[PDB]
Amino acid sequence: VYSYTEKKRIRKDFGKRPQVLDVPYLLSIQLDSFQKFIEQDPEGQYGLEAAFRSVFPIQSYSGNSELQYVSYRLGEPVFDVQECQIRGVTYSAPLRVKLRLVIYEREAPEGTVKDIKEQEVYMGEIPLMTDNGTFVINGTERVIVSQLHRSPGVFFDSDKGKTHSSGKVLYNARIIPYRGSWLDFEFDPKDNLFVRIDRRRKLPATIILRALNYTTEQILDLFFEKVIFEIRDNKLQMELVPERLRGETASFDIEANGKVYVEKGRRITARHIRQLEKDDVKLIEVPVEYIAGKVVAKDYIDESTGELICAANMELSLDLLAKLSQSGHKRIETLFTNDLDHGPYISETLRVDPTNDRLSALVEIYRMMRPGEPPTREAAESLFENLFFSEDRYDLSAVGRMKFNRSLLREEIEGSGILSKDDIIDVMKKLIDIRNGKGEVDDIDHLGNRRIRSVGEMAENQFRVGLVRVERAVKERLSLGDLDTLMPQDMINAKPISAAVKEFFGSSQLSQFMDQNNPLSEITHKRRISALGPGGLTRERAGFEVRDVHPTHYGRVCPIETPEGPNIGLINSLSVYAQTNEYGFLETPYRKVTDGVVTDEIHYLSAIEEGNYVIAQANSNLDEEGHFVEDLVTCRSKGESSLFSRDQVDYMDVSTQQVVSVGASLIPFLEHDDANRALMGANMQRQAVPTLRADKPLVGTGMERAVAVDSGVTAVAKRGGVVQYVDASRIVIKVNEDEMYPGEAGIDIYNLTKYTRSNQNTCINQMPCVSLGEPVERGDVLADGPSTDLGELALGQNMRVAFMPWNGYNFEDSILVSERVVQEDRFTTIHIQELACVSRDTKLGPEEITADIPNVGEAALSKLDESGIVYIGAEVTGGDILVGKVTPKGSDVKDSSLRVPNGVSGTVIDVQVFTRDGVEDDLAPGVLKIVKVYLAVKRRIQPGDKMAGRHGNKGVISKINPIEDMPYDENGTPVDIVLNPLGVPSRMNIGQILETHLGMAAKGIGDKINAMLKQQQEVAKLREFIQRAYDLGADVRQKVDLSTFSDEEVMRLAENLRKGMPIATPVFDGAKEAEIKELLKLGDLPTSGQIRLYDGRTGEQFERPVTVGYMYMLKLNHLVDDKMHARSTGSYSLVTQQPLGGKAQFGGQRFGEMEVWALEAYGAAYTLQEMLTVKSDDVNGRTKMYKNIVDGNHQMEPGMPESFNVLLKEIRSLGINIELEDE
Amino acid sequence: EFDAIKIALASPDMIRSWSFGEVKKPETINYRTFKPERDGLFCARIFGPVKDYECLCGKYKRLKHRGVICEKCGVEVTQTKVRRERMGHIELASPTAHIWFLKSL
DNA sequence: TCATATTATTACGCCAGACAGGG
DNA sequence: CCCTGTCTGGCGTCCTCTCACCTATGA
RNA sequence: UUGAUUUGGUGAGAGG
Ligand SMILES: [Zn+2]
Repeated sequence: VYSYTEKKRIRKDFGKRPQVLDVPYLLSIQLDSFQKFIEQDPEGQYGLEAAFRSVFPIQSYSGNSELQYVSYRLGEPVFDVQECQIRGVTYSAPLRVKLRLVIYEREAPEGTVKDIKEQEVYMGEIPLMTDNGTFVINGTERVIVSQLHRSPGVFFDSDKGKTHSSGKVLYNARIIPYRGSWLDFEFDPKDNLFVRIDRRRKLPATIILRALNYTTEQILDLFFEKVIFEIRDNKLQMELVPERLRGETASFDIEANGKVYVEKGRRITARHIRQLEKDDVKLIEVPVEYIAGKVVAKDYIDESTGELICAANMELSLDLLAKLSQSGHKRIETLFTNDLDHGPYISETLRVDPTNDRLSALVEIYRMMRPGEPPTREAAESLFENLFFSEDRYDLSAVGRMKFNRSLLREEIEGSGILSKDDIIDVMKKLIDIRNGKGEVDDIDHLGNRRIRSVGEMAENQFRVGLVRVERAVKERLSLGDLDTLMPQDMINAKPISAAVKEFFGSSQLSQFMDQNNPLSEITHKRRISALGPGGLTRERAGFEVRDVHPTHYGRVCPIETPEGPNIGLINSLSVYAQTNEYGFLETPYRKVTDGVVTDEIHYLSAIEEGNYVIAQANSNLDEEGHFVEDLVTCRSKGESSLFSRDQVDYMDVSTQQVVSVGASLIPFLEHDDANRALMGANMQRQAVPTLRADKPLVGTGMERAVAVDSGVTAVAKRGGVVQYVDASRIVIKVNEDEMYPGEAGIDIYNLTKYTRSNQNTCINQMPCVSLGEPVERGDVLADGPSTDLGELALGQNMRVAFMPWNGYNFEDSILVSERVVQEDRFTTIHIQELACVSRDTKLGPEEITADIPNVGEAALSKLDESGIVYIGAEVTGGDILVGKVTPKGSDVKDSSLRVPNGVSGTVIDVQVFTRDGVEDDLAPGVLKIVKVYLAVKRRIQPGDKMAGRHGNKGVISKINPIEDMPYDENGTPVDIVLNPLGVPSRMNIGQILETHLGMAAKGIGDKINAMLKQQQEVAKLREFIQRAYDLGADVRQKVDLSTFSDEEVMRLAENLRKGMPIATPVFDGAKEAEIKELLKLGDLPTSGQIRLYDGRTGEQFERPVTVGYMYMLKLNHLVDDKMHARSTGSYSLVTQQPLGGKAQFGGQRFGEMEVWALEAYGAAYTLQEMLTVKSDDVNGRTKMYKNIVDGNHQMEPGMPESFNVLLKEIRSLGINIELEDE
Repeated sequence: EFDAIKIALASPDMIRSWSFGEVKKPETINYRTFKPERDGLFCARIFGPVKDYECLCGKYKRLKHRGVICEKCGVEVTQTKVRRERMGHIELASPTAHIWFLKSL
């Protein structure tokens, strides 16, 4: 069964693997994030309720009044989205917050408040999201791009090689909170443990232990195990568990029980450990040279004399043993400092420590954190107890506590947001364990260690900034509060919240202007994962590994769609099936595989879960039950693609599109292209302009439907039914009764957005693709947007392309185009320019909007009214007048009248005017005369434009040939576009050839149907040929149910197929070559894909037959009459005497540094002298040169450049006396 | 025209010889009209007239007496590019050592 | 409108060059 | 007193095109 | 004597 615009033109779908999970809604990141931000969600998480339950109830410092919270709300926007874009306002909503002030008496923690008051106060306006995932910030339509940042929670990083210049590794450990102070632990090459807070000075780390009220003995209890020396009959014997001797040299005689176990000289093996455990050896008598290097654990005091024997962490000598033996402390606890495993790092750090108690530890930490200003008991204790341990200024979130408990192998995952003693001690213990050998480091590119921020999280953080500023203001007003003469808007202020949230949505590194020239480009700018932004890395610094693809990107981030240039791999784009985890990580679908039978249930995993399991490959042959047809299958275990058994796997990939994104899964024959050319192909495919006549890719992938629907450029029907079709203004849909509400009788009236400006000056336009009185279903499309054709996605157009060299006109990457491409207007795109004119009151009275234009004669009053402003629609070009806008006293009158820029033509499509109340409306103040004029240039195609296919084959269209000179085959049809075969062996993008052959076969079927329907046959022969065309070959998913198309839906389908039968070649499970040959045999075309072609010039055959087919070629928006520029003489800058830069400023070319070196490389001394003195800077030289040229005397009078005298005055404006010496 | 470029230190007599007037007031411009400040950073007497051969305030609107300076204007009378070569000097109350000769490493 | 004058983040990678510490 | 970690400064590609956004205070 | 403001500076994106 199919829907009714699905039976219009059903695309022949190759593809063998049955898909189990349909594609999710492609804008779900933006929409789910912002629906989390604004939603009335009780239990508090997450949203605006989390912000209000953190900041409220505010109580002042015993001021006996406590403003509390009830509920919030967002009213209607005063401006709907269209008139909001037209006017220039934000698309926002007012945030109505109920606030309940209760005010206490004296001595009421428990007492009832003396008075209440409550009102629905107004704080800020928050910008709502449009239904397509965009904002409208100040007239322009912007997009917040989801960030990719390091997760909160501990990270054990190594930095193995570069420091110390000696090959000795370090090991640092960063506890990254979501909000607050950063705590890092780090070794130094003396093997001492150092703490630093917020990248400040370096403190030896155990001082933080001494700041947590730990004595030295408790610290040595934590990080060391005790070895017991018992004072006995002679020589102070030792308790010896045999584990401690692992891998060391026997220094003494190891004997017990009257038996010599191990003699001196040999190392202790594990067999000797087994001998000591079998022989039950604990107590052995040691020599006095064994204790002469060990370190005491706890303190001991001489009992009778009443003084100290030794402090804790003191090494022992023989006379120290003579001190402690004669006193009466029989047990001696020593620190086992194994050189192999259990290193003495804490103990040597305690030897570095200049402190002894808790108070001096806090004084040293306070002198680290805030220097100069004195360290007193209260101040240092408040500092250190609010560094990590208060809920205000330090908060590992739920993500942070999950990562923090997971990296320490804790059992639980939910806990308190602050740290504790035990958490810092566990981070130090795991760091020491990593130094000892057990456990390993973490990598930072691993996407289980890399969280995503999105729109709701970022706006919530900015809103929390605004709320803590307004609670400091409420605490300000309340202690100065007199009652009862205030109601809660003398306390609260709507200004800081609105200021902060408009600061983020207007001027941030991620709230950025939407790439809007294409439905693909909208839908792939909204699905973007940037590594940049606040708190993340920068473009010009890092690095090599964060720019590189890591094995956790499989199914989360597209491997091949990343922009080339200065930021590669920082601006990653999200995969097709990848959702976002509850904590913000990237979870991708897999199919749960209990045993041999691969089950059709799906189950989502992130990269810290994908490592443990064994996950299969998407295309592994399984037949009729889910059993893998082989006994061994390629899977990947822990980021390592390896071959495993038939019955070991726990998950399988869902579908074979899932590695790549929605930009680079629209490329058919992706698997035959190179990776580089797929990258260039996807990045150029974002850049296509919408043509005037949208044209249905013959070789698509079937993902065109989901992109063209899910990006909101087409008018998808909300409720199904029939149609009334007034449509000149709006589609009117009568609703079927089952989908129709009992009250609100109701018929749906869709607004078509006609010719208007996009963000890239292209033309967004919707056209109805349903007739009058025609059934439509829910979810069906009604109006085709820009670059769409019956709900599919038509960026460029499909043209007949020959691969051959043609007389040099397609030399490096150029492209030679017939005249049939430019006669049919089949790339003639439509651009729209907005031009503003204002008549602000700068000085000497206000400016004026009158046709009575001066000096200039009846060449002003022309495309305007009888007395002012461009009339409505003519063919205006360059140098015309649109809005007469000139003042008197500015003879002394002048011409600021906004005219048409140089080089452009067009038709005035629209004139908007919300001018200074007097022009003879709704807008803001200040600005007076506000006249916006919308031109619409129609640019065709010309030598110099840029076209490209989908595979990375760039081209600048070189010659626009006549129809006659084209290479025609023996049937008579010219070929449209000639490309060059030499690009194909080097640039290994062989997929454009299979697209060429399969598009040739598609139009072969289209020509066959066009013959069977033009030379008109009764519909039995058409339905037989359509059935043969839709069966065609191997086991596929489509077949068709064609005998249920009522003898008319066969004919309407065959009316929509006579331009070529559309073929879906999916991404990695595409059409094989034998099916291309078999489809080329169904059409009457030659099997090789190659036709003999004659030459239009000479009429004689090209030897060695050439390839002709249909490639889907796109017109990119790098048009040549936006790049052509020239300057002889005009205006310059102010500070310098050199010319201005750019095209919108009529400026000249920067003759840079390497061009000066290139002229020095020749003998061009005079060319360089005029290149930097006369042509550029020296004012007397250039006026004398212009007069010398127009007299007919090519001679320069050089002089000295002005910018060098600017250099002299800037150097001389220091204390520097730079001069110019003798004649 | 000229051989080598010589660089040396700037004596206070040399800086007073470069100068054309002490810049006292920090007031940049009027900002509500179009006129500058007399006598602030952007002065008239210390540097020159904004307009070419015009007293900014009011006298000499032809080409006869280029130079006269009335008391109502406290303005020189030369070219529009004359201010680009003229520099002012600030009489620093308290001596301040140069940062280029104190932190050059 | 017309003078008043500066605070609560961290996440590069060498590579010279100068400096207090110690055998 | 001659090695020495350690700290501080000083580099880090040219050319071009499009867009938006710009200090608070205040009797 | 016959006319006028971006360069300034930031941020984001793009081309070769
Ligand atoms: Zn004068």
